[PDB]
Amino acid sequence: QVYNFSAGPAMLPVEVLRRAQQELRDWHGLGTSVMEVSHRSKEFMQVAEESEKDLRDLLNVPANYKVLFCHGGARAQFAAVPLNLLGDRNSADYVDGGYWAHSAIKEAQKYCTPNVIDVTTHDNGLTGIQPMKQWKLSDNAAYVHYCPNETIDGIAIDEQPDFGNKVVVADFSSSILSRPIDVSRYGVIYAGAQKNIGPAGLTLVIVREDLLGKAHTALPSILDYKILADNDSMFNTPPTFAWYLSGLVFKWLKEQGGLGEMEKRNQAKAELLYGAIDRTGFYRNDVAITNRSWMNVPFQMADASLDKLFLSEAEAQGLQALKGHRVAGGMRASIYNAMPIEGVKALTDFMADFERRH
Amino acid sequence: QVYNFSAGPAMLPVEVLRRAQQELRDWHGLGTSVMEVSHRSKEFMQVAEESEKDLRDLLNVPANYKVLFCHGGARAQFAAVPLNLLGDRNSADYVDGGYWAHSAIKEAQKYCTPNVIDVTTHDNGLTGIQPMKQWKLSDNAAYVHYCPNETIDGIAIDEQPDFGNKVVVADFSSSILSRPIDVSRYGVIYAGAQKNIGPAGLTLVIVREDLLGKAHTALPSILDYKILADNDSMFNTPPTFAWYLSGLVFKWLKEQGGLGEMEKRNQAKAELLYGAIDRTGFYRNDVAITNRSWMNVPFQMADASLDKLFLSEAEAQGLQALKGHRVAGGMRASIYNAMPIEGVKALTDFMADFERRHG
Ligand SMILES: *Cc1c(COP(=O)(O)O)cnc(C)c1O
Repeated sequence: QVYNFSAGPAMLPVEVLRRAQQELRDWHGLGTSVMEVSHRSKEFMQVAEESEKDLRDLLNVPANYKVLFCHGGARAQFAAVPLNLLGDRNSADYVDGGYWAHSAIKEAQKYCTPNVIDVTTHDNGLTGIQPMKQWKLSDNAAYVHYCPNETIDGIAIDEQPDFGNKVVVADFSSSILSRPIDVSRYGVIYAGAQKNIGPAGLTLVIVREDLLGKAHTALPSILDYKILADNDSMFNTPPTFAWYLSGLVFKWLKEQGGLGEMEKRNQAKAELLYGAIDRTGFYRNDVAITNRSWMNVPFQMADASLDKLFLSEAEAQGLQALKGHRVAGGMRASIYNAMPIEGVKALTDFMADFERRH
Repeated sequence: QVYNFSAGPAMLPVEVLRRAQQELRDWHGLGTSVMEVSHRSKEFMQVAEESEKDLRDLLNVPANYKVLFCHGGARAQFAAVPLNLLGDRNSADYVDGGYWAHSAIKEAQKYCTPNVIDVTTHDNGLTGIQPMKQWKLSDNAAYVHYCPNETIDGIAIDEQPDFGNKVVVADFSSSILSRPIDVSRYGVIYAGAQKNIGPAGLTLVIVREDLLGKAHTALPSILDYKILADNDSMFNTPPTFAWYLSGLVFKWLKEQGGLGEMEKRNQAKAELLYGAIDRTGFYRNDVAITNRSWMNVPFQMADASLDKLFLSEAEAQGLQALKGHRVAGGMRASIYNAMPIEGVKALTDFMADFERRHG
């Protein structure tokens, strides 16, 4: 039995993949794949509408937000955000609490002079994040940009933002759909599809409508929020298979009880794994408890000379893609929505009996 | 049997789809889909390298061109072309002979003041194109941009360019890999994958290496050819499944005998279908002989009030997605690489039966 702990692209719900396999060649009796049909067919149109509706229901998006499906991954959004949003102004506030937040800053430097606010705390060797209340924001920022779940670091910011009428932008790539969020606190939420949804080549953007209409002329059109909104995300040919699949994944999410039920399953999973790490000195995670990601769980061995053996023996027991980042070394288990608790139990059994042996 | 004449997204080769179906859930024995793994895995990196290599061999790409796999579709290249290539030049030459070449112009207006050369001819009701010899090009232009196959109009420019040290950019979306081309005559070739590869969500860009490094600062990194090239199209997460499938397409092309065999097959398929249109007054095509696309074949009926019955009866026989464009009405058959001659035959047999009835 195989479990795939890959950080992105990532496991898809087993049931979504089964259904997709089933209809790969004959979709809805048409004798063609979903992949070979026009995005303007009645049939694809339905997928496009059902999936927007299903997403609004799951996350409870208000009517004043546009729901866009975009080419280009989240790194496109690192450019598309400043281009759409800078408006008449000359910078925005960028909250820097890890790699991906840093990445966005580095692209922002093409379009502005980003005000880099470092938010990382280091109390007792543990790494955490400053409370929002003390973040040193500008009066003049076009917006405030932050990453609520840092996929490499295993650091989440769980608190909802309650800033002014400041425009908040959040890269939710690696934790979107993991629990409910209060969409109304946000200007833009974006997420590359390939992590906590699963399929690569699609990016989700959710945009408050009043923010449209101020995009810079240099912004290529396929990344213009207004243009996408005016064309129901079909200004050009969309990544249709990816969109159909994300639609399957929204269906599956509703079958499971929605994001209230995802929150419970995901807390249960994280507590299991973090528990297995914390019971013993043999493994270590050095993120502050309050800021621990449920989605991405990095960890190291007291004795790092065992990493390779740990990874090879895990893989032989079917536990795949657990290699950590170069900097930390050690391990990272990403345990997204698709990952059932039995997946995580298999990993922690394995961790236990690896410590027994060595 | 179903045959699917959709213009884009389009039919994939049947054998590619039977293979993908069989490994959808357990690829390579790993117990997982190719959709579910790192783009930085040895397994996916092997896919990436092989695909690039099979492409180079199929088209005979020379050593000094980069092969890039990109997000965004060809509409993204309408911006990515000017931003990558303008340098300190104010304008670029835009050859205009139809819809898709027109669309490139409007996007380029964001970045430059394009020089719009109207290249269409009109003789007898027959639409055609000026030979490249007489194209009124410009000396100060950053490059020349044209579309050798206009998907909606059914108009192709077969002539390979022979301009001097001018940089030629071409939108080969609807005919890349239909036949051999002399890649050395171009600066940039690009193509959305959804047609004559077939899989949507990936775009091909072939760029002469010396053209890299003049990118404007405003260009989003994911669209910067030099960045793509420096990172082998894995600057960000690629459309893994799409790229894989394209790779299957490349292998399939190789098993069929390469682009020289495609040319013969595609020739014979067009000849059959244009044969069915020409031999009777019931169907019509108003594109000059010399400019007739082999890939997209619009055509109308003498009596346009049969259109619905025709489309409807064709569908009942397994012939799908043949509706034309509304300016023209009538029909359009796209008959890309994946489509076998048998497919085109069922359409011409159908066309004959229908004319027999209602003619
Ligand atoms: C992976 C990741 C990105 C980059 O995603 P791409 O789709 O490869 O551009 C950005 N932000 C976060 C939090 C991520 O995990």
